[PDB]
Amino acid sequence: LVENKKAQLVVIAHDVDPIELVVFLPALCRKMGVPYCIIKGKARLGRLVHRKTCTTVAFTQVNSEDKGALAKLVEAIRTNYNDRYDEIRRHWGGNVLGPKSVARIAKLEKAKAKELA
Amino acid sequence: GAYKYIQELWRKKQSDVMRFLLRVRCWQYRQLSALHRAPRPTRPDKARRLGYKAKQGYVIYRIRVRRGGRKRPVPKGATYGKPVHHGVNQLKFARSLQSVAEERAGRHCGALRVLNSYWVGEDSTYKFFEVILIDPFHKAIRRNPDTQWITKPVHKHREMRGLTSAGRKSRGLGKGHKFHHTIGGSRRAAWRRRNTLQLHRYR
Amino acid sequence: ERRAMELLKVSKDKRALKFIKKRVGTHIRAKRKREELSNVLAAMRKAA
Amino acid sequence: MSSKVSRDTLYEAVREVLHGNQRKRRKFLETVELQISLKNYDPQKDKRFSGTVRLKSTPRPKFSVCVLGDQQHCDEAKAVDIPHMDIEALKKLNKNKKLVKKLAKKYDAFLASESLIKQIPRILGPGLNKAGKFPSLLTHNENMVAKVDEVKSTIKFQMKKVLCLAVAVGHVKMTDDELVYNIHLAVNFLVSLLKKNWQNVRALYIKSTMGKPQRLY
RNA sequence: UGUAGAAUAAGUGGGAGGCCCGGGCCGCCGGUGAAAUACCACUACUCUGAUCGUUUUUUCACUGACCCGGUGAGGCGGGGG
RNA sequence: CCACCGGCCCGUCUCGCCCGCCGCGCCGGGGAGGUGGAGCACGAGCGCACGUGUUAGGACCCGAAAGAUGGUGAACUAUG
RNA sequence: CGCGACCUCAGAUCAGACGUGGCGACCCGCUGAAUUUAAGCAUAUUAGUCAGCGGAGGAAAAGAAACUAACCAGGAUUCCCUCAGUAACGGCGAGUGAACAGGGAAGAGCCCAGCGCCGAAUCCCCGCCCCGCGGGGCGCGGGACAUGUGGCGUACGGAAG
Ligand SMILES: [Mg+2]
Ligand SMILES: [Mg+2]
Ligand SMILES: [Mg+2]
Ligand SMILES: [Mg+2]
Ligand SMILES: [Mg+2]
Ligand SMILES: [Mg+2]
Ligand SMILES: [Mg+2]
Ligand SMILES: [Mg+2]
Ligand SMILES: [Mg+2]
Ligand SMILES: [Mg+2]
Ligand SMILES: [Mg+2]
Ligand SMILES: [Mg+2]
Ligand SMILES: [Mg+2]
Ligand SMILES: [Mg+2]
Ligand SMILES: [Mg+2]
Ligand SMILES: [Mg+2]
Repeated sequence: LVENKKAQLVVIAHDVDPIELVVFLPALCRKMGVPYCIIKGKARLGRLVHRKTCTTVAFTQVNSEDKGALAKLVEAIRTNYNDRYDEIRRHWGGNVLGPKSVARIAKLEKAKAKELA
Repeated sequence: GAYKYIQELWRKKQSDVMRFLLRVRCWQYRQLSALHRAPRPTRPDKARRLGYKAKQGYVIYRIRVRRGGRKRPVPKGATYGKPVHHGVNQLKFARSLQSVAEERAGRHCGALRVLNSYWVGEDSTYKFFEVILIDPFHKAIRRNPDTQWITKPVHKHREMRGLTSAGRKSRGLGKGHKFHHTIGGSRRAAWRRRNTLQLHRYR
Repeated sequence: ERRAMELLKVSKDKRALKFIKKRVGTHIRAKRKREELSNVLAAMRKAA
Repeated sequence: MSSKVSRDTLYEAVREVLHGNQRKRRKFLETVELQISLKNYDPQKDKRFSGTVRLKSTPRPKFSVCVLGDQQHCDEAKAVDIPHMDIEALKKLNKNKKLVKKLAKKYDAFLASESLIKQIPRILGPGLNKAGKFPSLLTHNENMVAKVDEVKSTIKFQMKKVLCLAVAVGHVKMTDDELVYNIHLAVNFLVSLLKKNWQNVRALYIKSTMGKPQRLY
């Protein structure tokens, strides 16, 4: 549906343990213009689909009342994900040392402050 | 629709997105045991094109082997033979390591039948395979008559007679000018027909 | 690929294709890999 | 790094180097210069270039040629009015060393009869062989018409031991087609000597007498 | 920077004029040696000088792979008293 | 049938000039000698069986000290 | 802090089912010598065989070209006669040693992953009837697999709409 441009809103679950099952989808939805949102809890998508794991939810077709609520969601989701994609694509997450080692380097930095001033 | 993207993302495996996942999974599989039962495949499409249809009865084992060509088991480097055979350190052992993993998985669980196997990881010494196993006596496979061939009893322990994908590639069988070494069936059958000196009643 | 793009960016196609012939199999695949990297590098750093 | 020997890129560089600074027009009739810079040679052992290139259009000056000898050869020399000097005044040239170079600089190309080449490196010794202008040996009763006709157009391709050679290929009052044809007759000696290709030339420069340099495209 | 030449001659080759505002300077000539400059182009070493970089070597350093010890894995690191 | 000469084919070598033309050429074909050939110069093989001889096979029969593979023994003896 | 959802997991004399051991003449996978030969002996040969190990059935293995060929072209696999003691390998020594053309015997082709279309239209387990024997198979309600992908339509000879 995202290739043939039928999808209005793509919901992607967070916890997919082989992440190769997902990692094409953000750049693909970015190219095809469909807004996508990353939501936490792949089991939480299962309780609406009567199943354990769901991994993805497509929105293509809306009722009469829900159109204004869906557009109100799509605006904030385009504010978060799609329009900040060129920002997000260059961040390297992680690289966080252990808190004991961080505390030791900070204590040595206070020792450097004691040496200087 | 999406397994094409799965396969292509797994295809160029030396890029920076995938090799992080590969390094994490190599550490993950090295810290566990040698043979255990993964609940679900880690390469879904590649396991699926070997025959994994995710229903009741298709088991996935993860199995670990050690690298390196085999060392000849004679003690203290003593071959007791001609200078042809003194080479203790350098033999490669014809069979492939994938078929070694298939042999170990099958004979550890001899109740099952081996369908195929594939690669999932390597770091220095340990090489990691995943082996699909088909249950012979579950009713979901004893029905559905496209699948009854493995329930037919001539396929007990395919891995030790070398009928799998890596088994055929180790036995070395194809067609044409690059395969006259085994003209029919196997190299021993070819050797049998070529050196069986044939004699008729009338000569 | 990344260091071949630098070598084919600045220095010389002869040294670049000799490196590609060392890294992948033979000369024909080296030709296609060279032409693909040249097209990608041309598109990137002539797309302004 | 790119280099062709193509005709229109030769002729366009000729037009550019003529039209440089409008017409860089001064009171002398400008001559056209060619520099050849060469690559991957070792003339330290066995790679020196030295030949006779006869430029087909025009070699600027009708060359100042001096011939030394005596016969019907020297009667034809006096017929063409080639400046010719006899045995007694050769033994007069013996007496001073600067008197050698007074006839060597004023007269460019040197031709000498077969009979006198035993004597000439005794009288004209320090000048001609060390400066490069040792005379050419001739036939004892040669038709001097074709000899002087070829010597008027014959320059020498002498790359010596150095890596580079400039030659004058004519003047700018010539037609530019004759100029680019002289440049082709210059580079033909390169492609005739060298075995592999013209890739020893990464860049050759086309210039006027004092105009800006143009790399050959 | 062997020697000579007013002048540390790296080399080739064009070369009678060039540079500029009737004119001066440089070159030609003289003179050197074996090879001579102006004006013009390239080819080289001998060092200096900066970074899109580049690599490997070296220097220390961190820990998360890996390894070494001990426990019935028993109080560890920060911050409060 | 024997002996010799002459002839012919193929490979090479030497000396020579002429012809051909689905295309005029570092193209074909040819001549005359002297040589190498298991050749031709009106063909005699093939199949079967028997005999003799030779060779490979355990091969006329028996014969070693050895070597390899895979196993069984410390109840005598050796030492903890 | 509690509860819930998964995901990784363990336990059970849990409900039901399965594998082990043998015979090994033939077959399949690996491993693997040495006597001998060469008048000696190191490569070669004996041989990828004896021994060893693991497997299997009434047959197994092979198999519907990533083929053979190079001309008027054949067409999955298997087996026989020829090819042939040949091309080839080899202290180019002893020795080793194929294959396609040809003629026969037998005749057989197929499916799935991918791709997309069909509202998961699919399967397993439990419980009640259904039915007739010598003995077990379709249908109706609730517990699961499964959307990280059951089933139908589908295979390179093109296929779908
Ligand atoms: Mg399961
Ligand atoms: Mg098969
Ligand atoms: Mg017979
Ligand atoms: Mg012996
Ligand atoms: Mg022994
Ligand atoms: Mg033993
Ligand atoms: Mg005892
Ligand atoms: Mg003997
Ligand atoms: Mg012996
Ligand atoms: Mg062998
Ligand atoms: Mg055996
Ligand atoms: Mg058994
Ligand atoms: Mg049986
Ligand atoms: Mg096919
Ligand atoms: Mg025969
Ligand atoms: Mg053999």
